[PDB]
Amino acid sequence: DNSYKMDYPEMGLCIIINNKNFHKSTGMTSRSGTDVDAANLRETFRNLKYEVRNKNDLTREEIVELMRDVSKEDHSKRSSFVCVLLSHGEEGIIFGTNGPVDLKKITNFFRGDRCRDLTGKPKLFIIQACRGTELDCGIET
Amino acid sequence: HKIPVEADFLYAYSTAPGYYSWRNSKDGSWFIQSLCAMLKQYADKLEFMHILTRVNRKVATEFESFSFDATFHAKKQIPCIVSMLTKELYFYH
Amino acid sequence: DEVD
Ligand code: NA
Repeated sequence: DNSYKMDYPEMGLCIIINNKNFHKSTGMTSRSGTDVDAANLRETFRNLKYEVRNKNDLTREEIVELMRDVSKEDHSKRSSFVCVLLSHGEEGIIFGTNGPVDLKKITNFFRGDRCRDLTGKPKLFIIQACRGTELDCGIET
Repeated sequence: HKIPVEADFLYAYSTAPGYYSWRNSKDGSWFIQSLCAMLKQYADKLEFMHILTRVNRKVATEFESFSFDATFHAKKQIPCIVSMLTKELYFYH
Repeated sequence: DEVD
């Protein structure tokens, strides 16, 4: 078998973290249009038979806590795991509403030795966020 | 008897390392728009990496920023697929 | 179009 076993009773969780409004003291602008993203994802992964949970405007502490809790759920009947992050970012960093979170800290909860119910199962992180401030000028074809 | 603790992760990034990522205030982000569209179209026909490859092509060819600010006008984006997966991933049962 |  060259393909992951996807016929567990459940496809798995799809966590969508949708950060639109940030605390004023961060200086971060509101991410207009991200609700269109969150709704589109919700419906798309519903049709793929994922159990979608949309969360909105989470602090960096709420994000970390959410990932810890989700990593501690019973995933034994689930084929895979999906987490979508919609926020401001920089390289290796996603922003809570009140400050930054290391992407590594988020994904470490799901490491093969720390989330045993997901050992051997695909863990997908979909990240809509800046990775810096470079602009791609493109080249004509 | 063991697998790496880093195995079986995939990180679908909206943009290349070091780069801005583009979001349209009305249509949503270029990447999520394209990702949902390609999943809709191909989740029943294609392996996941080949779907994400279509997302790469859609973002790269069909999107270009329009801005009154010359610094930010006419810019492009390529998403970034980072795969530590050990097997093929199909969404159809 | 805006930047994130
Ligand atoms: Na994008």
